[PDB]
Order: sequence, then structure tokens, then C-alpha cells
Amino acid sequence: PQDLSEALKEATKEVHTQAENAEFMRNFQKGQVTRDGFKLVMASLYHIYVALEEEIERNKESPVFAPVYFPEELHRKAALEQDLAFWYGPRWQEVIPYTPAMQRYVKRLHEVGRTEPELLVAHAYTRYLGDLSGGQVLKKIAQKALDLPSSGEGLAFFTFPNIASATKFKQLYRSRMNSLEMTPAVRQRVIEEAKTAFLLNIQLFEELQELLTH
Repeated sequence: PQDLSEALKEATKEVHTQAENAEFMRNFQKGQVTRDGFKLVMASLYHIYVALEEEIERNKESPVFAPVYFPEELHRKAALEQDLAFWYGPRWQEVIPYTPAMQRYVKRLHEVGRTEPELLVAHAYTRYLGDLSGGQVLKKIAQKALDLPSSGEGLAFFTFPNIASATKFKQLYRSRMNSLEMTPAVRQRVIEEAKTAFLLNIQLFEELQELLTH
């Protein structure tokens, strides 16, 4: 529709179905998921979010992003650090993978943050509102298909403790998104960038699939 929040949802309907159709992701939704494959996505998420949250800090005051700056409600680096400590041990930082597909997603993220600020909301949107909704889905699936120990850790990423109601926060986040002042050209690029974000995730999944199989 007319609101950015709805235009984004509709324009990415197509690429989202492609995400779900990604073999690696398709195999995940069907229960079949290795511990090593889940580690690869947690590692992927760590790099993606480090990059994204760095760029958000750089533009926290920019009028092109300030409205959607919710540091406390959304930060995920810390949670991912906690999980990675569990999945990879105390020396996780020296042993986690950093593949080409991860490097490319990070590269674009930095390009946006440094030279195309007006589009950062596109990536913030794709990730945060996407993980807020999808999270509870993959968490459950993994929770069982993995059989992790009662160590009480490793899945912190899937819970946003500073958000009482996902529905209320989303409503507020969409509201802030819709309050963003942008020209038609900028708006179109924001929508295209959301598509690009999806593509980056799709090829990341493709790469993680060829890795898991060798």
C-alpha cells in the first residue's frame, strides 16, 4: 500500500517465498537440521548483526534513520555472543567460520551505512521485524531437532527481552518507519534494498548448503 511498512511487506512477498524455498532453509523447516548447520547460521547471524548494529550506531542521529533507532528493544550482538560461547566454547571468536557469503552480506551492510544511509532502514526492517516474527518458529524447530543440553543457553538470540509485546512493538516500529521522510526515488531504492537483503540471505543459505554437504 501507501505506507512504507506495507509497501515493503508486499514487494518482498515474492523473495520471501524464495527464502522459504531455499533447500537449506526448506530442509530446516522439515525438521532435518544438523548441529553443525545450526552453528553455521548462528555464526552467520553474529557477523551480520555486528555489521548492522555498527552502522546503526553510526547513523543513530541521522534523520534518515533516527526514528527507527531502538537500541535497547532490539540489539542482538550481546545475545549472539552468549549463544556462540555455548555453541563454540569459550574460544568461539577464534573458531567461528566467516565465509564468502557472510563476507558479502557484511560488505553491503557497510556500504549502506557509510554511503547510502537512506537505505539502512531496509536492512534493519528485513532483519529485526523478520527475526521478531520468524524467531519463535526456528527456535521451536531447533529446540527439539537438536536435543541440546539443559545448560540453559544457546538460544538467547530468539528472545528479545526488552519487548513485552511483539505485536505492539511492530506496530510502533512500522509507525516510525512510516514517519520517515523520503522522496519517491529514495523510497523505491529502499524497497529494492529490502529485496537485495533477501537475496543476500538466499545466497548465504545456498552457500551453507553446499558446505554442509561434502
